[PDB]
Amino acid sequence: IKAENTDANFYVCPPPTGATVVQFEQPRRCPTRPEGQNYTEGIAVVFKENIAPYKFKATMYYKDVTVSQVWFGHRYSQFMGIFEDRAPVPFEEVIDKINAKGVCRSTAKYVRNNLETTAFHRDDHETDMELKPANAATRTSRGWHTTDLKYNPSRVEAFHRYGTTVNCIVEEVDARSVYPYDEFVLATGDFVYMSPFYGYREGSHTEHTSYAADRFKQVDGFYARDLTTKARATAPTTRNLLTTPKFTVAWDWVPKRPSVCTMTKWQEVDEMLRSEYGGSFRFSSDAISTTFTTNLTEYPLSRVDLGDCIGKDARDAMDRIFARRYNATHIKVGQPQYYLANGGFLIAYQPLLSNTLAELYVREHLREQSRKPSVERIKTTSSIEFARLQFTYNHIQRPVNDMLGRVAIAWCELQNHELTLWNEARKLNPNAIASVTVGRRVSARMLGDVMAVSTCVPVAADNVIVQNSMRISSRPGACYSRPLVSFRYEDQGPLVEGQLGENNELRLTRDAIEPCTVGHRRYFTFGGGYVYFEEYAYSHQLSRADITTVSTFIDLNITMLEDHEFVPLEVYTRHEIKDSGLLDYTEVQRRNQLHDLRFADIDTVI
Amino acid sequence: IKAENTDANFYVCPPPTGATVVQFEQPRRCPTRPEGQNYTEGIAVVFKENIAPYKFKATMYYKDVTVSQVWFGHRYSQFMGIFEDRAPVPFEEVIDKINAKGVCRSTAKYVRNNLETTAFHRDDHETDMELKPANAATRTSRGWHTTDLKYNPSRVEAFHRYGTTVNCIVEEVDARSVYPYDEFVLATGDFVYMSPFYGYREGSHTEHTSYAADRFKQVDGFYARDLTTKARATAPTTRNLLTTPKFTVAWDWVPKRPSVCTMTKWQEVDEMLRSEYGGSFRFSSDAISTTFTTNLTEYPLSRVDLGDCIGKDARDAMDRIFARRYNATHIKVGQPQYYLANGGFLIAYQPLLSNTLAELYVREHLREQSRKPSVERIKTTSSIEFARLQFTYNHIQRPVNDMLGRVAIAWCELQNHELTLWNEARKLNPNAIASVTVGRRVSARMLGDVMAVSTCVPVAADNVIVQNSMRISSRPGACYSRPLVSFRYEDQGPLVEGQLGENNELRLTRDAIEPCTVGHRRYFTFGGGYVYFEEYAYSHQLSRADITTVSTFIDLNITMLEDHEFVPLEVYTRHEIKDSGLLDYTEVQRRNQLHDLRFADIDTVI
Amino acid sequence: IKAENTDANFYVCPPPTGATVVQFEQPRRCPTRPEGQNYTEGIAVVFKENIAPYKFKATMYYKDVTVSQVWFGHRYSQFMGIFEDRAPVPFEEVIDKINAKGVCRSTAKYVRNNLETTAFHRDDHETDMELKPANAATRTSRGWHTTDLKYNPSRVEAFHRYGTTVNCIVEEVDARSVYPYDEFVLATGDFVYMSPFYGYREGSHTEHTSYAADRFKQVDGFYARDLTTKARATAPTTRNLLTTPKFTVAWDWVPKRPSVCTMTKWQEVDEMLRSEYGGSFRFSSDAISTTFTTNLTEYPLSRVDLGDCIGKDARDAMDRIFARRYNATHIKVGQPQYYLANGGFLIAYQPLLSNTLAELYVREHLREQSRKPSVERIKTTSSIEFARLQFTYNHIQRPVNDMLGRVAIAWCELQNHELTLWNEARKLNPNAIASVTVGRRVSARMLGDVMAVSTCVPVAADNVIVQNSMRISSRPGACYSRPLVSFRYEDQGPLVEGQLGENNELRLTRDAIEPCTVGHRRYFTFGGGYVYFEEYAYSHQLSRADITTVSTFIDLNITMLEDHEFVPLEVYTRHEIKDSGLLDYTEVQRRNQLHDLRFADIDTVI
Repeated sequence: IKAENTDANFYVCPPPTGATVVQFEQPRRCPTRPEGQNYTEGIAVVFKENIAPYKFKATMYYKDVTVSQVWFGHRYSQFMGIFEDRAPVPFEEVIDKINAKGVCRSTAKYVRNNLETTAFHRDDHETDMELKPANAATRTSRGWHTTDLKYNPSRVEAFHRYGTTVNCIVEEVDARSVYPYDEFVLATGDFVYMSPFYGYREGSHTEHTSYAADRFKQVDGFYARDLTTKARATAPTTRNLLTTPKFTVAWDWVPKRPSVCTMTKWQEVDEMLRSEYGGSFRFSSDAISTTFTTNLTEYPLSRVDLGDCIGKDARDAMDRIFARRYNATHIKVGQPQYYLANGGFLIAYQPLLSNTLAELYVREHLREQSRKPSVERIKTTSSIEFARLQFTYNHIQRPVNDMLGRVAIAWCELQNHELTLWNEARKLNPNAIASVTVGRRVSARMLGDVMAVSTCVPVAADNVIVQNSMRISSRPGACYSRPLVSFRYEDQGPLVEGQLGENNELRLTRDAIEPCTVGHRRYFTFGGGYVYFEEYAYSHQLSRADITTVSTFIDLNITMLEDHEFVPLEVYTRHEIKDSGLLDYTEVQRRNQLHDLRFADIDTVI
Repeated sequence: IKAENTDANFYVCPPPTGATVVQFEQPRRCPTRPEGQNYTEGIAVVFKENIAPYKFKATMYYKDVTVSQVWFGHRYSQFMGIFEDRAPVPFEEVIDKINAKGVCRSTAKYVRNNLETTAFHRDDHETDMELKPANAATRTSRGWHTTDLKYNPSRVEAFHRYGTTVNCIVEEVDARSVYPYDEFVLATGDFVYMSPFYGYREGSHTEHTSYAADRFKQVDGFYARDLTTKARATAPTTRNLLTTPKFTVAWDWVPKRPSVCTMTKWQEVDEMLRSEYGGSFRFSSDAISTTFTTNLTEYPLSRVDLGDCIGKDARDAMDRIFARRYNATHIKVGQPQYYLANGGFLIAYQPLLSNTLAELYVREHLREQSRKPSVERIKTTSSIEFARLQFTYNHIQRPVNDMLGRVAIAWCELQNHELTLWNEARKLNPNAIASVTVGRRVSARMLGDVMAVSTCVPVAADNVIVQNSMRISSRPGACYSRPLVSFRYEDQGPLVEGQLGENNELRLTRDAIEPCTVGHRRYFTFGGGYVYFEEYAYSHQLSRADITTVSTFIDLNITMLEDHEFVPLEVYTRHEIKDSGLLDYTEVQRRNQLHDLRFADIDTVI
Repeated sequence: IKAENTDANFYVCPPPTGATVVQFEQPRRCPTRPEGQNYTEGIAVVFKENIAPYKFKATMYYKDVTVSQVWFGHRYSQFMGIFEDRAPVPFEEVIDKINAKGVCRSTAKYVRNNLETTAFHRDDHETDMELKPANAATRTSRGWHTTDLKYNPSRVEAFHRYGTTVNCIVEEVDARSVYPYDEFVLATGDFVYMSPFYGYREGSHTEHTSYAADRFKQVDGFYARDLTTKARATAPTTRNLLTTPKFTVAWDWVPKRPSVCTMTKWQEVDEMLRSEYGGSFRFSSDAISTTFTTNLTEYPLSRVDLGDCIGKDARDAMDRIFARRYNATHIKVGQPQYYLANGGFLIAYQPLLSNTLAELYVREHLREQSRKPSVERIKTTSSIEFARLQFTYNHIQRPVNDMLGRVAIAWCELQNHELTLWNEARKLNPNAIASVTVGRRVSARMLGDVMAVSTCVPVAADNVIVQNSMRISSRPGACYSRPLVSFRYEDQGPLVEGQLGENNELRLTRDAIEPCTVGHRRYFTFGGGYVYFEEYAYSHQLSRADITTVSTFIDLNITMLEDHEFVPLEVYTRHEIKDSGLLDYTEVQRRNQLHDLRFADIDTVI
């Protein structure tokens, strides 16, 4: 049956090719300590430029060619070679054989390091073949292939003999560049360092390049050939064809598309505390818990594009801050004040003062704006409690800023604590880590010390269909890891086989097994509920709020009996050990690493 | 052995064996974005639907058979069969051979392939065998076995030759029905699907039936032979005997045991705002962090039972909340309101009102009570401050509600972080995670994405005895991993063999070996103290205050111990590398997995 | 390239051994909310005895010997032995061959099998050898060794054939006796008793000995020859020598080194509450997260040594606390009062009063110092209101105490929330755990249920070089997984081979290979930024001033590159699944076991 638990739409999890420019920054030293660094409270809005990730679509053009140095001995066959290589599809195969025809020859005539080389299909000659959707062309902006074969050259022994195979790959994919637009990403796992807007039109070819004009072939008037149709489409596209050393990329060309007003605010933070310390303005935000330790001077509208737009932005920002929380809570201090953290972090900072000691407006005004870049006839200031309450201001400055430092280092340790927590979190499930941190459905994975970022093909909780056959026995009795599922993009989507992943993840896996431990009784997150299989067969579903339908309740003292039946045996059934027998998943690992210790010992005399 | 510091009793790792499958709420969806919804605050009290597990005792009965279809070669032999099957011990063997005799024949007689096959013991015929303790326990009325090994027939080659072995299995258990009492969980590992009050008397035919009338023999007034004494130690018991298709249950029969207050006060949350939104109200709890999107109308005391006791419980809860935090803090706003969060959460909610512009009593409750389910002259109202204060009501409500929304966003993101955290936390240690989230000392394990529960027995240390020398001698060089213990369920119980798990855990199995790591010096929590084994030999315990728990005059950061060369295997040996040195469990896995790379099973010509 | 992202200093990975000095404690059950009470608000000041552990230098002396009992049969050669030992260099060879010469014979004369055996070099007679400094000439005090030499006995088959080799080792290192000074711990991973102040003079003889005076060799005016140069150094020094059973220690000797003032303020805790409960005072701090159950009376200046300095320090702590928060926040009542949180935690207290009923000072100081260790005249308290308010004070006591208890329980969870997780945090990150609790240091590890520490590492944090060789060919073509790095202890130190673990860490190992994931593009945490290799070829660094992290402005929610076919691909190419994903990372770890889970036997004729 198709999925019914509509309380949570599924996640497609194909391995992503991240960038990644978003990673957990290394935690920070904890901030400054005792008194006056003229700790100054105020609302800052911190900005950077817009990175303008121009999006479009392109298509990849190459031909993977493989040769098998089969080793024909006496009666035996060593594959002394099965070598495969991507080889850039020529402009001509695109224009005619693909764009006009939609096919690719069973021979590939390709470049390889200044040497033109040909490859054929099965010790025989050329044949155009249709680009059926590639192997693993699903789950992505599709690709198209021709076969899934390997050929063995006709048998002649006592010599390394080579059998050939040629296949085409022409693939519609999505594409992302960014300002400063001298680069772009490729939706197969590739990147090219050339300016995205480089077509010969409008002078956008005068824009950056990092390559020569011997592989860029701009067909304006091109006809976008839908590779799901292998047939042309709507009014002519300007497809640029960059014949890379491995493929060709054809893409809609567009003008340079600059970005103004590019300055885009990181954050508004009212809890913006100034520490004039270490020859530096130390801006502490407890909203994001960062001390930008920047230069003293200010940052002008001149070092940015249209500083007036950001002036509007920040004025409205600070208004939203104050009016909502501080109608009668603080007093505006001076102007917003602009500070550059290297890497272009802009701080616009309207200092604020607490209503403590309300007698010091015009005066603490001056004293703390001091940092932007006998016989007598009484002549005291019109209320010497101006000066008196200034001395009291300095007094208060002492404990107030001391408290600020203390609570700020509290914030420091809190955030530095959780930083590594989230490191281990993305170690666990970076898909979920994204589905929270950006909050959206996503395909992710951990690339060592960096992550892989993407978004997956949509599947709601009605397109997937669990299988009930839950084992492979060619390897005698190997039950699959997580529910085998036939699913589809839409009702017209391709019903394709994979395994469920944890929390509605849809991995294409259809070999993901592990031994069939008797005693299998497993829930699995199924849409907005759970599937449940008993001993590798489907028992039943259960909605999330339908299993006891409460959260943190109960006692909860449930008992059980001891070492039990369900008996594959010689003594004291073993298949529950094959269900992690205490063990202690972690100790499961800690014991199975004791098995390497035996891979010898058929090879010794004493 | 009892330690110098033992206040932590010892919870000796009995993993669940079968039931149960307790479910766990998914991370609640994190909230929305901008303002107005009425957001009307006050106390909520959620009732749960009285669900309760009935508890009583039962006992299980089945003979298993093992057969050896040996094929004998010339002097060699293949086991063309070692087959083990289970057979419910029928009514009569319980009544006589068990209740009257406590003994079990050496033949097991059971249907198989639709044919009743008999099995003997040792190719020799029926013989009643003592129920010998299949284990040693103190909690769920443990059971008894009869044999350990299987038999092989004489040598007759070139034809499948068969030798037989029969075993009996009789084991008492605790039994846990659950409201609404139609099926019940067991202790051995099976689940039975009959009503608990089901039987033959007091209209128990109306009780949930899902089994035929040929296996259930309600032999009541029928003595239960205490087989921990192998003797009837009871009044003649109300036993019901279901010869289930795989086993036999004999259990106390009880009248129908329902209870009367259908809703049970499950939660209280003073942070209860009505977010008037989405064709609905959303009861938003910033104490247990929910937003139930319930209809505007309320669940009546009519469509659930006892609409008075529940209401009184809620009234008392609300009075408690008020008196505990609001003797003069908020305003009694309207009546409480009694909504069904789908699946059966009862939400009784007495609204509140802060003293923010406290000059709107008679009206504003009135106002929000909107949401439970020619010649001329001057005539002003009695105090148009009514209308002025209502204008202000709306206008301050707006940003107030926004602030509530945002603090709730913080609420949700935090809770959803923590959920995923606990996921891997229980995958590391479900014992600790569960046992503390519940308070009970229990043993849990992974059923895919949920937990299985079994309560551990807090024992004293002296029952448990870590031996001094630990190592496996299969091949020289493997000193056991976790502290081998001779322990006792009772004070004078059987000292049985297991291994100490982490921190009063006792992994019952003993196969966990490790490098006899030359320089191995490891503590393990022993009560409130720590046991020491230097190179897998016991020195001493140390209290946690002697191993120097958290300090401040240290950290200040004086240096500590460090390590240098030793004299196996030039510069120092591998014995310590394999002691999970560093390692770094993550590093442990990432390296040790490379043993596929450390695997070469191929020796051919190329 | 040398380490240039040194916005984070780099740290080599040493082998840690710990106690630990700031040790993980276990979460605890937390007691009563409402009952036995009159919580005592006010400061406490916990003292803990500063032992002031002695830190100084020493030197280890031994000769590691090896004898190979090769097994020479027909023509083949098994090793019926490679026997490897440390023989303590005699105090004499230190005196002259090492301190006067710096040399030491190729032979060690030491007991084995209760037989004073000899060990020579290469089946020929004795010769002196030079102690060339090892890698242990750094990372502690200096150290000296010889090259990795081994000899195989002459060829005489059909008899156990024996060949010898002996290598000398002198290793000065850093040493830590800890007060109460009956002992001292070593830099090699060794402990010994017999307090190091065992010199004959100053009366230090009474200072603890655990070992007979047979091997205490006090040579005053005994310099330590610079063994990096075999030249006199360390102007003649009071060196005491213990020819331990494995080595000899030579260490500077000092007077007793007392530790007054021992008892030292652990912390000053503002929020402190006394629940006079369970026949005890329970001191609760939601200010430093503790719940001790301490003694009721006051630990006098007498029951511990020198308790006056403590009193001064506590006066200081208390006045600082008041001034920092309580100029007008609470009411002082009562003295400081001592309390023994057993295990050696002192608790001075200065009780407070909330400003609730600010009129009852004179009364309340009495009422709660009650718990330290007709013609009528209206005769009331000075104002009967005092007797009036004393009433509600009681009726204030419990509910307040209730809240006091109540909130604490919340705190309880929070505290009890995270303890074990920190333990699991190290399971990934002794790096992070140490760089937080230690602060900048690294290298902890898990010895059973205890932590292990090493804080000495001197690093040329500028000289760290990721190798541009990214493979091993032993397993033909195995790309190394973690960044191989040439580094050095000092700016001119030897660039030595190791592997760049995460975050400024250089493990001494280089074996971590992997199958070359085509398309490899990997950062690894490299100090002030990351290192990047592109398909196992150095791409570039990136400092952390330019690469994003989770924030608001332009999303930063988009998809990135997707994976597709590459050219190792028939189906499921190994090289790329290497990148920790198919999956379901945890299932990655699981299938990592699947390999033993399908094969250990090759053949058997059924």
